[PDB]
Amino acid sequence: AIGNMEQPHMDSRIGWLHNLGDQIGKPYNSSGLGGPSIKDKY
Repeated sequence: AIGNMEQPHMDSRIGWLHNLGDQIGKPYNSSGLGGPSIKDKY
């Protein structure tokens, strides 16, 4: 009967870089800055 597997319980979550990718969007790796309006204004 498993249940307390070696999961991120008392270790860490990490993967932050593996989260922002979906939050913003990585269709073909094109930076991930916060300012679409600007980047488009110039």
